[PDB]
Amino acid sequence: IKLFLSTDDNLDLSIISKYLLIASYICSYLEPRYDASIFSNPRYLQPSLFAIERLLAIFQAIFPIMKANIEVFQNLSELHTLKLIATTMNKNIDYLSPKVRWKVNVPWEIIKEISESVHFNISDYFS
Amino acid sequence: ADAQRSHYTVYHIPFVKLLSGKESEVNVEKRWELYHQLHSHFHDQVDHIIDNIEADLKAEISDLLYSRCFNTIFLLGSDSTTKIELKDESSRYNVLIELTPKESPNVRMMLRRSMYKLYSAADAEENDVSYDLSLVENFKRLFGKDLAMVFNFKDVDSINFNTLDNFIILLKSAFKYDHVKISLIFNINTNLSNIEKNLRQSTIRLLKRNYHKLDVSSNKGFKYGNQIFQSFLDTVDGKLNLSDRFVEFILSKMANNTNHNLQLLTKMLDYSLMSYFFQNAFSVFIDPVNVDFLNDDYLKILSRCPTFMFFVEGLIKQNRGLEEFFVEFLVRENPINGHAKFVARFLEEELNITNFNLIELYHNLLIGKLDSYLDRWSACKEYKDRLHFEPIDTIFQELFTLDNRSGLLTQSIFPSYKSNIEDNLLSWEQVLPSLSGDLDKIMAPVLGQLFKLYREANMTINIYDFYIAFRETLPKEEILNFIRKDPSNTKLLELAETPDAFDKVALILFMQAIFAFENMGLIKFQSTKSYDLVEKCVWRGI
Amino acid sequence: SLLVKKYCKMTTEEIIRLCNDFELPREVAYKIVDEYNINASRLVCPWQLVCGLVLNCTFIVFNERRRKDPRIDHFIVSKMCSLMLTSKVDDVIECVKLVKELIIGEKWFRDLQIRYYDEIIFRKLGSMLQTTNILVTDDQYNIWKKRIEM
Amino acid sequence: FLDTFEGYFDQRKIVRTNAKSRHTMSMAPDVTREEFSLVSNFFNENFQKRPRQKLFEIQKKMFPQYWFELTQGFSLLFYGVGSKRNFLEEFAIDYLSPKIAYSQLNSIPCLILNGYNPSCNYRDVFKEITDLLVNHVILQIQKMIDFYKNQPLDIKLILVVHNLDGPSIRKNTFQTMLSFLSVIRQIAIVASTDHIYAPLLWDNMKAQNYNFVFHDISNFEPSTVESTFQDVMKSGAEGAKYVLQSLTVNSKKMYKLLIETQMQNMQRTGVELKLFNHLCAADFIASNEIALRSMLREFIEHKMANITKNEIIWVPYTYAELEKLLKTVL
Amino acid sequence: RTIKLWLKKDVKNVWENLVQLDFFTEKSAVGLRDNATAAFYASNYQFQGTMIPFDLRSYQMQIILQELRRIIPKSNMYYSWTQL
DNA sequence: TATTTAAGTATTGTTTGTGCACTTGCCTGCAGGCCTTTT
DNA sequence: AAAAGGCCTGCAGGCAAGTGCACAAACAATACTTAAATA
Repeated sequence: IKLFLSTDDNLDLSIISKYLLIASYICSYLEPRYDASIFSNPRYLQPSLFAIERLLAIFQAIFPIMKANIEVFQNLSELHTLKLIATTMNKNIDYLSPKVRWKVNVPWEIIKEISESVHFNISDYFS
Repeated sequence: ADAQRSHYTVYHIPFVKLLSGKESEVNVEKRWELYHQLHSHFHDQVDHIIDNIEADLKAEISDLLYSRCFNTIFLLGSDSTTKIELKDESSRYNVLIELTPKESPNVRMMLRRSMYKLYSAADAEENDVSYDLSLVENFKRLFGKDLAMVFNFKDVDSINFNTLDNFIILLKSAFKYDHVKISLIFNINTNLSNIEKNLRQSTIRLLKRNYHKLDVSSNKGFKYGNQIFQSFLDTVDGKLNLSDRFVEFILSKMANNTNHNLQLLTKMLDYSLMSYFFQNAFSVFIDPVNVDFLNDDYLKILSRCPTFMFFVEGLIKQNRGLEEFFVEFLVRENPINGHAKFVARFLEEELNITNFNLIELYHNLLIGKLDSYLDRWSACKEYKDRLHFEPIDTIFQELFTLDNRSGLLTQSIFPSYKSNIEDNLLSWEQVLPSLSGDLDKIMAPVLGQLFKLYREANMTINIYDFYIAFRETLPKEEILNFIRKDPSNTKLLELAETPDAFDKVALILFMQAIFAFENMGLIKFQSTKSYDLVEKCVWRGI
Repeated sequence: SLLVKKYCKMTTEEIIRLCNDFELPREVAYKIVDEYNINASRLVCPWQLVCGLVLNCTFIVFNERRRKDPRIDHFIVSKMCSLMLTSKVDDVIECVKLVKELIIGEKWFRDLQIRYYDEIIFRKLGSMLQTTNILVTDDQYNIWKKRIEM
Repeated sequence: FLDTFEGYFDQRKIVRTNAKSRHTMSMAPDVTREEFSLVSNFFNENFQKRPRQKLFEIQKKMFPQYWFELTQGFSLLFYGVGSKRNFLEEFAIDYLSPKIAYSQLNSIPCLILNGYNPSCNYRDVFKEITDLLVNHVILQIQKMIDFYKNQPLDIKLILVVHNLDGPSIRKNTFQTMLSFLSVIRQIAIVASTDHIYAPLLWDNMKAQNYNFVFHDISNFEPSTVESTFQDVMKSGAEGAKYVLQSLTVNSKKMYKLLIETQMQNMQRTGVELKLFNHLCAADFIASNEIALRSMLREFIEHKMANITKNEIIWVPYTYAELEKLLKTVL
Repeated sequence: RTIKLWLKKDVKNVWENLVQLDFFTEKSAVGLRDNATAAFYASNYQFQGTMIPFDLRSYQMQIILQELRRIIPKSNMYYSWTQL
């Protein structure tokens, strides 16, 4: 009975890398004009583009008891290699350009299991 | 001139003297040779481990490659840096084709580059033909042997999925030749779930006929990482020990990396040994032969030890004697590194526990919490008292150890790159020495004063109002008196005679500091043909 | 003991009277009081920060009398024990070693050691020959060697 | 709030429209290019020259420590406030080249890379490496990594890349080209970053191959070499004087009447289309009415009389520097 | 008021089958170019719909609900959900 | 008969272009609330 | 005093001034294969 009820389908992330995807999901699905009232369905559409300094502000607030050293930028550069966060350019990208913005590139189901492993409430920010 | 051109080409020991400049010259020469003994012995075992990683990787791949569908092999955690060597079986020619995301711009260039390497490899072993699928079909009529193409897609996460999907369907038509077998190899660096949503339904079901998983990351099960940490402890057995703060900083840095954490561990282990042979003057007492070389300066340093102060404090509560007490107290091997090797070889052989790391196991033995780590597996319950060991706090143990406390290892490999720029610009009194002497002590520099007003501002700053704020801070009587102190330049005295001299000098220094801030990423301009508003992109503290 | 009390409502004339007992001028006394006003919260015991700040500036100001007479260091410790109603000598050493780390990177602490840069120039430059805060200072070991001889 | 994450959300409030200012570059004094360089070169060699020279002598003692890191395979990456051009050319030549050549027994050649120049291609840099060591560029470095592994550890080429934050170096095509060369134990990599987003360029796969070592050396350099590559002085005060000089005598009289009429009430909106024809009725300058298009298409090419019909024209130029233009044309 | 409710992992195959059958067109998509000049420039440029996942791709219906009610008989059980 | 590179096809790259998105000014549209009558 | 008749004024009806910013194509001139002169 297990061969007809289903199709049988077809056939280790870092701590800093896990928290960086959480702050990137907020900056890409929420307006930055009301950010001074929480830290101080939009998920059904395309995510919005944000800035680098806007991402580190929320990432530092949601991080448990940290300045922005080279370890934070190292996990952020690796987050773009795995195609987990999109930008404005595909080939020959310039990270030092001030006009190139960053945006999230993961669905809601993927970002839900990541926040559940670090015991972070990610569903209350959009309720 | 080289200063106006673009780019031009221009075609006994580094160990300084210690002991406050009173160290002899015979001690600096032996310190360079003593460091090379531990540097060559550590790299000899590391190079053997690196060569052993590719040895087991080439055997595991070949065991799954040869033992009407595609032979998909997913290499989870591979940075496309492994050289795959195929076998040389008779009556069958194997060709390994490596595809890179840079050399694959479209579908037409994917088949043309794959056919060039196939025709070049088959001709070098034993008439011009087209570079298309006709060569694969006519491979038996032009050579006489079978075909076994092994495609190795380098960096799958860096290539476009719209082009890779068309290449798999194009290669599916080669199954009706009864002599052509294609085996695809993917080097996934993220997850198996991210590469499935970017493909069509006809591609997932086709590759699922014979797909296998082969996870080989930099720390797959913490197996290769245990051999690197063990090699660093064998060369210091009985000579140098580790502290509780050094193992914590190692685990905090290796946890951030994933795809390349093995090379990062060797960088921290080699940097700690370099600072010990350059700062600590007690490195000459490691060898049992260079022990008699003692003086009045060496005895005054070992007396300022925190562990030695406790031993002399309890003796009174209950220079000849101090020399014999220091030499006859270093012959002990100190079982602090050999005990960790016995525990690591007892769980992997007897208990068959391979999902353990030697870095975290060594940190529990130093603080005395080994029972709080072995109980997480629920397997060595009866062997709790057998592997019980307590660290012995020996005297003068910090003079021959690798401990990080003053921020030396932090401000070297993993420093605060963003915080150092904002701290040195705002707090300029910590870098510049508080010793044209009147202007240097009454007027702030252009680089330091511009960062002060830049932080105390909103997101939208106006350049017309920022220049007035910077000009009001600089004195008028000290600026005009400093520019007139150069009587050799006749053009500097003519500009100062004009009434608008103070308004022109401040504008020149302001334009030089504004463009210097844009090259570093502090400010941001709006339009291109405007140059009227500036934004903020760097916040001090975050 | 006064160091075991948590959350003590200290006034403005308490730190002034405690600083006058150790013979301190008005210049170094106002800097200790101003340090408590900015750090009113984020603390466990207010007596641990006041005692650690007064004794830290005593060795810097009275540095000329400690080198000539070793009994000055042994006497300045027993005086603070009677005011804090404590009898353990380890609590005084543990209090002056925690406040010194928080005041090692300020502006008023730098000018006090100059009037009464060589070490801060190696930490920012990333030098491997900087003074590590692990071993005991050379000026501190000479005092303990003379205290056990009397 | 100013510091920490609380300072980011507090300094970005919604500014009202009436609270904003309307100050432009009209009230600021105008400067030329000749007086801009004379003052810059004077302040960079006399202002704080003693503290800058004393601080440079302190960092000079770290020269043997920098050479000790390059011999173990650790690449150097300097950073801080200001430029590090004078600190790299004085160390990688007057200290690194004589010490290496005298420890492995001519000097060691050093390839200086100009990262600040936007015209730094990836095919011209690799041409000098092959000629001194003896995508086809990436495949050539991969063949030299395994070949130099069996060779003994001996530094033969020093790579002194200047400014690791320019537009040419930040490209992904050039970054991976230099990281693969840094794995070779026989090539020394000495770079210098200036942007605040330096670690964002390299990831985990690039940091292991680079093996960079940070060294903060904030010398507060004014950066005079890299400042001559951008338009620092950046509608043409001095450029408009050369246009009227090359024109005829009658062409200068047409622009003189337009300036006097526009600068009469700076609140006059400007000179109307038919208003310019009324000036010709009192001064025989042009021919008739159809000849107005022959002179209107020439003034708009040199950016001197912009049109803004709500024909009322108005050039975006204040009357502060426009008064001096009447004396030159007179 | 029993139809087997399929999981989200099974509708992906049905979603991709309706796209190939000309039913779901991409939003603001040109499609087939006129001449061979515009066909080469469009292949070298990576569209935004290929980088985003399949569950966030904006699509368009090739047939409105008013036309589906006319080509569906009354015997089908899905006729009550075509009026809105 | 094969090294010499000019010039060739094939192809890269960033440039401005404009279709289209978004904010927030404004009374005025409108409805919860106040006043009046009454035991 | 309080529910029952009229009508006063807070909240926000509504969209257009204008900047914003993702879209597409020929754009500039990359790197590369080609053919032909040469010893």
